Amino acid sequence: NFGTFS
Amino acid sequence: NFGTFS
Amino acid sequence: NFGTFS
Amino acid sequence: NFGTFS
Amino acid sequence: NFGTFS
Amino acid sequence: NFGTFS
Amino acid sequence: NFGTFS
Amino acid sequence: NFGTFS
Amino acid sequence: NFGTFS
Amino acid sequence: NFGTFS
Repeated sequence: NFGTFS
Repeated sequence: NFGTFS
Repeated sequence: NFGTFS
Repeated sequence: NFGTFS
Repeated sequence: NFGTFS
Repeated sequence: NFGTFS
Repeated sequence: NFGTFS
Repeated sequence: NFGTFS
Repeated sequence: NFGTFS
Repeated sequence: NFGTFS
């Protein structure tokens, strides 16, 4: 995927 | 993926 | 803010 | 705000 | 803010 | 991936 | 801020 | 990957 | 800030 | 990888 921002 | 920002 | 992931 | 994921 | 991941 | 900012 | 990863 | 900023 | 990884 | 900034 592209990714995750948390 | 691209990655993760936390 | 917290910020920005791009 | 919290922010922006793009 | 916290910052920016690009 | 590209990586991780924490 | 905390900073920037690019 | 590129790496990790913590 | 903390700083910058590029 | 490129590496790690902590």
